[PDB]
Amino acid sequence: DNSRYTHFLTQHYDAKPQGRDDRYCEAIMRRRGLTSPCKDINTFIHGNKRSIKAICENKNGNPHRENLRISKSSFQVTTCKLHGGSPWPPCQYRATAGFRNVVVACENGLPVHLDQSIFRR
Repeated sequence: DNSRYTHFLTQHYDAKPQGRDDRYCEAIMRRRGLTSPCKDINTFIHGNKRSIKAICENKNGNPHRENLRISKSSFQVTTCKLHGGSPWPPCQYRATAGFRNVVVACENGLPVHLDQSIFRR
């Protein structure tokens, strides 16, 4: 029904990651099917699904710019940035762990888009 929310979880949610190093990013980017062609930058949010959904309402979200929402709470995140010249696999990634609020778009109370711009660096 809300398959864009499914896509969001697939691309942008990893509940309990462990060690969030380069080899983490390389494995998860492959497993979530984000490596043909290699996604240039991708952030996974960690922790509770409830907290993420809550960004779609006043509970854990504020309106942001045009059509976006921004979280009140800070999340543990890991950003996977592609390195090398090639857009095609194998896809080597550098991992950047973080802890901050996130920017999403919501539809019908569910996140369907992560704004990756805030993780570029």
